Amino acid sequence: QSYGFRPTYGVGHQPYRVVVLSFELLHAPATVCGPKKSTNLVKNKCVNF
Amino acid sequence: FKNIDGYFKIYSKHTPINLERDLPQGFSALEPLVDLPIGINITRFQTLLA
Ligand SMILES: *[C@@H]1O[C@H](CO)[C@@H](O)[C@H](O)[C@H]1NC(C)=O
Repeated sequence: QSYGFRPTYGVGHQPYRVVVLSFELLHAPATVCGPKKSTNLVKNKCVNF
Repeated sequence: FKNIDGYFKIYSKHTPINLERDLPQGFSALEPLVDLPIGINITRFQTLLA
């Protein structure tokens, strides 16, 4: 069955775009990792690295 | 080629021969080329010829 999808329908009948993100593991070791941010490095000083 | 737990290691090296005999003498260490992260078991291999 098809929807109407007219711009005059209420919020209960308006179309919605849904994106689902499913996470998997134990298949491949670390293939999709998040963003690893970094900082500006300095020298000639005792600093943790 | 190596089949470690989660990284198919690949090593390569190129050296001249200039002679026609068995494998030459001298050492030639192969350097790593790519990690190839895969978790697939490998027990058989073949050679691709043209
Ligand atoms: C691949 O090797 C692992 C480790 O020995 C084993 O647990 C698994 O059952 C193997 N899978 C296949 C399809 O042979």
